[PDB]
Amino acid sequence: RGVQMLLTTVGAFAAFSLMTIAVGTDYWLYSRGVMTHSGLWRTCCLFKGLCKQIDHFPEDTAEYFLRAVRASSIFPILSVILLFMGGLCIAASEFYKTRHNIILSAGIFFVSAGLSNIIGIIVYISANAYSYGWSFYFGALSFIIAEMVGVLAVHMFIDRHKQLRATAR
Amino acid sequence: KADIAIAPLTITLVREEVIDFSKPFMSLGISIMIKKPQKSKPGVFSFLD
Repeated sequence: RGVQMLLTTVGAFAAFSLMTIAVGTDYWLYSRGVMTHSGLWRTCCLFKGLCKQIDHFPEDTAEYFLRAVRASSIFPILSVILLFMGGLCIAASEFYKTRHNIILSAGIFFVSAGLSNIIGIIVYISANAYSYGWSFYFGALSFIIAEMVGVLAVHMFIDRHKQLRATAR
Repeated sequence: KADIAIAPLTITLVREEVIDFSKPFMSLGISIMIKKPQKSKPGVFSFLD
């Protein structure tokens, strides 16, 4: 009951924290002309210690559109905004739960935000072309925890709907 | 100033009016210079290729 709600809340908090860490730095790593880390905004080489914005999208029209989507990583930023809105909706539905239908819309928005995060991860993997940074693994694990938290949230929603159908009958 | 010229000099009509020429040992023409075709990214067309 309430323990599952608190677990869903701390899972959403950990997923938002790992998403912020994935947005921040160390998203990908590749040896440039020594090794160099990148966080989808700027690159930092192994002189040594300097950093520069190497996210230059210029040097069919589908390649230019894919470069425009890969420019500045618009889709995971929109996914993070949708995850923040879903977390705010879950925090609003946690206390003073008057309406029994905003939880399903919040869960649907959370699952769609996870799907958009997976789509943006596919775009950022397609924008790479030898290893990968820690924040890609952190975003993948946050996607796993967000999917599990969405399953737990819709399980609590169908349990509440079954309780409402039992109380109405 | 010179005696004989051995160089790729184009045999033209306006140069025939002042000096002479031999038969063309090497014939040629105007060609097209393009790059070698490397592997380009096929992309979204690969699903129904």
